[PDB]
Amino acid sequence: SVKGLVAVITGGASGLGLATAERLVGQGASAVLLDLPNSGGEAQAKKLGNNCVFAPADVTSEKDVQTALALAKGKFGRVDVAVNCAGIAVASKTYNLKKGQTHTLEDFQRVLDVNLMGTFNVIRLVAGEMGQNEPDQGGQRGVIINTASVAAFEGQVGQAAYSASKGGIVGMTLPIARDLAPIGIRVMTIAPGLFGTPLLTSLPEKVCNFLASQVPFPSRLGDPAEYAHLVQAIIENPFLNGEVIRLDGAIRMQP
Amino acid sequence: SVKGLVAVITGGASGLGLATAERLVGQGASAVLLDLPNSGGEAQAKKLGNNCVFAPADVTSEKDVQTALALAKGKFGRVDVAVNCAGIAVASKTYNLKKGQTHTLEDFQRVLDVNLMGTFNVIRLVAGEMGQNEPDQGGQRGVIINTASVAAFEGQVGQAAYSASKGGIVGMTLPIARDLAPIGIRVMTIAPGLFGTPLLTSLPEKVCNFLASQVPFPSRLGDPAEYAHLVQAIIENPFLNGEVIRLDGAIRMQP
Amino acid sequence: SVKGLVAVITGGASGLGLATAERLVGQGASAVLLDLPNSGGEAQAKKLGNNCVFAPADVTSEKDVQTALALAKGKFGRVDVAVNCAGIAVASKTYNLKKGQTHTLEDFQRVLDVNLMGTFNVIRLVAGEMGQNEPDQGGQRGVIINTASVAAFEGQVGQAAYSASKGGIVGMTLPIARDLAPIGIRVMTIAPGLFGTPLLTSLPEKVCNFLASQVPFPSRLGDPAEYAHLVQAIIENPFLNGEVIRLDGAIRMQP
Amino acid sequence: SVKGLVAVITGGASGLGLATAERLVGQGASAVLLDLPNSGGEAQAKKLGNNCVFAPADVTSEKDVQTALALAKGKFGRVDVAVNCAGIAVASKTYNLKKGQTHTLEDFQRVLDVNLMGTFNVIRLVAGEMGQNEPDQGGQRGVIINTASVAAFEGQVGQAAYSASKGGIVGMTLPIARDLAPIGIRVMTIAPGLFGTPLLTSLPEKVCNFLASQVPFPSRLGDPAEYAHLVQAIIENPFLNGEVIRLDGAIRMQP
Amino acid sequence: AATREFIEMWRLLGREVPEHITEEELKTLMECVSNTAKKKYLKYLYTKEKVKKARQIKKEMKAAAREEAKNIKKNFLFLRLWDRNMDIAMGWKGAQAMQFGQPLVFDMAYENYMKRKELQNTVSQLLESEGWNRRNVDPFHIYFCNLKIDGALHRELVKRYQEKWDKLLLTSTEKSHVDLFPKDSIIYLTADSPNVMTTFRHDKVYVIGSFVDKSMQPGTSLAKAKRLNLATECLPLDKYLQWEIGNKNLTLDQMIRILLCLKNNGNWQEALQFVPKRKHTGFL
Ligand SMILES: Nc1ncnc2c1ncn2[C@@H]1O[C@H](CSCC[C@H](N)C(=O)O)[C@@H](O)[C@H]1O
Repeated sequence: SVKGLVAVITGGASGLGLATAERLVGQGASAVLLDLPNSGGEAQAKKLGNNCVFAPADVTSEKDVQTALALAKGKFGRVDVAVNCAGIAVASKTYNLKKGQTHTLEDFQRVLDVNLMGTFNVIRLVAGEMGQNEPDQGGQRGVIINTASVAAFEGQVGQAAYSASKGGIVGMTLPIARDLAPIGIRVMTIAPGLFGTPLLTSLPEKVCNFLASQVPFPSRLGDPAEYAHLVQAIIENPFLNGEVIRLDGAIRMQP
Repeated sequence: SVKGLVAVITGGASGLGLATAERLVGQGASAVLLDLPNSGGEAQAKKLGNNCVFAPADVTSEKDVQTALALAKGKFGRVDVAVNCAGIAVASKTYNLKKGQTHTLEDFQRVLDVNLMGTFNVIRLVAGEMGQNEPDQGGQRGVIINTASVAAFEGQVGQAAYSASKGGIVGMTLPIARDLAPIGIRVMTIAPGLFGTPLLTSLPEKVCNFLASQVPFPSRLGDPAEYAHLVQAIIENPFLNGEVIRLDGAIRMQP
Repeated sequence: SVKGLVAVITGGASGLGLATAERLVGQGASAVLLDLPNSGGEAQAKKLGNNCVFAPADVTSEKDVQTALALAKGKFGRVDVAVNCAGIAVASKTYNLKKGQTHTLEDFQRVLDVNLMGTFNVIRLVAGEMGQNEPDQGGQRGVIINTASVAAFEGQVGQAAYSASKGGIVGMTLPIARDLAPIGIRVMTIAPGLFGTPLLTSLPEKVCNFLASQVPFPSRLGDPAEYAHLVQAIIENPFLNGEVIRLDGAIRMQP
Repeated sequence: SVKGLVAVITGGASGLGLATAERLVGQGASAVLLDLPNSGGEAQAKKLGNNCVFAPADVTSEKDVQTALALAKGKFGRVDVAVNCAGIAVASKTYNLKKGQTHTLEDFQRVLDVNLMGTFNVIRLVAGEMGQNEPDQGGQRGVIINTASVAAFEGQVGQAAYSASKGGIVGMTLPIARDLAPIGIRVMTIAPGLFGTPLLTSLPEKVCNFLASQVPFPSRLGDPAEYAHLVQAIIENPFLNGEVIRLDGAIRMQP
Repeated sequence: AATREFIEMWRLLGREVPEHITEEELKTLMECVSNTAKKKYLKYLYTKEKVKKARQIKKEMKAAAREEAKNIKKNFLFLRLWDRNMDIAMGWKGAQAMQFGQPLVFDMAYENYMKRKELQNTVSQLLESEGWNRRNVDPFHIYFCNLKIDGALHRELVKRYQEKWDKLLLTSTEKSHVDLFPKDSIIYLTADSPNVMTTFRHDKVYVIGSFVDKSMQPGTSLAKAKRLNLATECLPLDKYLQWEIGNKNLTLDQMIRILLCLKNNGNWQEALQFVPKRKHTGFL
């Protein structure tokens, strides 16, 4: 069970990260919301009781994550679970012949840094903290859960930057699982598609209400609580390792 | 939750199917063990109590599965979950030039019959039984969980017949999910790796020991109760549909 | 190059198989058209000259394939390439609640028998004939190319039987490639999308032109000649083995 | 055919890039070697005659690539094909518990800068250059070929950074193919396995034989000329779009 | 023990005697029940120290040689982990061999015919023979038949392999090869066989008797084959080699390397490369 575990939820102030913290704390675990200072995570940490604390840190910054991880060590003593949920997106297209517009390089770099490099930055730093834990009855020291996207497989038009970073997470989930296998750390990847997050509310409502009908079943937007349920399932299953789990309601993204 | 659901488990007299029945019944669900008359499933059904019965049927026969489903509908009134675990395997190279042996057509046929069409034989028949169910609040009528293998992705030497059948289950998982999406039925597939089942136990003990040590983490054969845990997670997660989940502990099979 | 090579193309009387034979024979190779007696392959073999011979055989039967390969050995003295283009399809939903219609088990078995069982039956017997060949300078004895459409990955509504057969071919491509690696036979799989086969040109212009416009680029149905070009490319490249190649113009089939 | 086409080959002074340039120039095309100034590109371009020129540029810099593309337009008047072979490899474990060593972030960033970021920087800029081309009879304006690796699917221990960068290329190949489909530009990706590049040939003969023996068939390191052959096949085949082709001789890398 | 009554002047006597002995070594000394046997054993026990210290002296002399140079005096694709990767690769190949590989049988029913020196030497050849099988492209399925669990040969094999014994990808069993395989496919290889081995047969089980009789005992393997109804074959050494020197009974590591070469389509010219060149003057 997840009772007593200490989880470091990256980007846990909203969306999938907040739902993951909401479920784990309710089940008896301890959570650390690792998000940006302006994200409003302090309110979320207070609402979740004394078992949740807020750690303001940028995932792209090595210094910020180390201080945030040290805060979890001070507050809870150990790190048992890491869930990487922070991520940004860009809707620019690679090249537009009609308008003579080319995907600017900084948009691709900025998305890659937060999504791909930021995820690896947390993974390698949390691996040192998880390496200090005593192996449990099954020899496990921790669980690292990454959040890719369905765009890593069938990304739409104008999602080249997002698919690249999400494809990288899918690409490196196995080597990291192999790297951390002697230590006893499981690495698993979730690939959600069209979830009822603030990301799926910035887009126009008519477009958003249309995508909800595109999902074969359930014909709606994914509830972030459903993502939180899958995260708990991955934690409690000792044999889930090195695999990417699509959680999309069987949708395949059209161009 | 899973309490109150009725699950039809094919090949539930032993192996992964039996472990799924033990977990689901233990969680308050009702299970029907669909397996061969000589499999000894009657003893298992009595052991699991009043909430589990044994339906003697062969999945490759259309009439046999129809009898089992009527028995399940008679005893419990409705069918909510179908779990396809019945499967066989052979160890035969496609062609052995040194010994001059060619893979026989009957071995390929019988593996395809039991593993692939028998799985489809159950799916089409029970979906009619799920089709009679009234939708729940999410609009769902039932969940069908199939059992592929890692051989569907990295088959070993002499596993051509096994990989073709399990490969077929992976191929038809999404099309069936799309087929049954109008009527609110989720179709999910689990691809377990090396598990402590008689199918792999038939291998020499030294081969089993080597294979168990080759799993990155945990370095042991998959315990069947961990397969049952993943089945419960798929049943309880409304947004999991049309996806193949590998439960192999990050192992990739070399030839 | 392919000059002097002997190729046995199953289903070579029409569609993709015939296009492969025209290119290979036109490039200086010799082709053995293996197809049904009523397919009219004799007319096609006469048109292709003395380097092409028609061998009437049903791929589902081991007897007919053995005689067909005995005819290929008699006429040309050796077998170098096997191209499995023989295939059928069935469009039927798994279960229709509005109509109370269930997928017929005979239809599911029929598609598997030709698409999946017939492909393996050809492979296992052909591998015996390429096993008699002396390895060339690279140590290669023959090449086997299978056809398994994109339905193996993203099948459409009512394509469960067809996706199951093509999913099987994709799943068994690697284990067979590992089986025949000591011998020196390369096994490769092509996943054609929507091609201008006599099957697709039969359906009305409404679905014909719409599907052709659904391909991202080029926005047309695949030329069977383009299938033949990729078949020849696999033969000429010594390092292509155990891989599935999608030839679809980047189209992902929606439900 | 490829005669008369102009190819821009990043990293074309050695390895796969040099082999691609040699074949295309030999077949009658013109090539532009886009590589670092310190590489032996000037000598290589001179060796290939007047149809091949050397354009010094760093793929990570937008200004350097634009000057290289201007040079291609000046010398040859148009750009027809872009091949992205430039890339670096870094081996480093994510975390080593016994040694206390954590993967360095700057190691992750530089690999992502050249392999992932550099590949997309060329793609977005060269796409605008092909956007000025008049479509041929097929309506096509250019072909873009990226070079991922088998590490994008089965990365080994210590390849966390390399797999992530190569996995992202596999991620972007379909979304970019969707972006450029209206323009008429095809995007494809090749995933070479173990190849006889200077990176692998510099290894000791003891481990070179082992790596060759790990390939199922042919049991040898990939010939760079074989990569060039598959590049030509993608260019000539109009129906290859948005697909990753593994050219590895059916090898699956062990941990 | 009073057995010191011999050593404590045999050193002063001038004969070659080791300085470090234990009770376990002392016990085996008293089984030597003759002056020559004791002298021969002591000579072996003395030369154990002679090459030990000589190789011992060599190694820390090297330690000073490297430590001075080691202390005074980039882009990579793979971490330097090849010995681990090679062992895993041979493990996957061995697991496949245990399912589809051709069986090869080493007969362990010769324990009663071997002295302690010969029995120990049999294990050494067995270790090398199984090592060459692992590294081969197409390994055999090695069987250890007639190996008694408590027997002397089994204990020596366990001691040498230590932990690896339970992890070896070979089938060791108490039963005889006739119990595991049809008696028609069994061909007992022996140098005394009247039938000459012409070609390597891939549908046959070749039995090699793990017997190292330095005190040569001809016909022992043939007697076992004729005690059952097994067929026998002998290598065509006379057919392809000009023999001059030494016994024609090859060692177990040479025999398995000859069979492995034949199984991989090699001709007798390549297969007989492993016959020691000191015993013949070239292939004809
Ligand atoms: N020339 C040869 N031909 C075939 N087998 C041989 C051989 N030389 C040695 N062997 C095999 O190698 C093993 C050890 S040689 C010892 C043989 C035994 N001591 C005897 O006198 O007969 C034997 O089991 C034998 O089968």
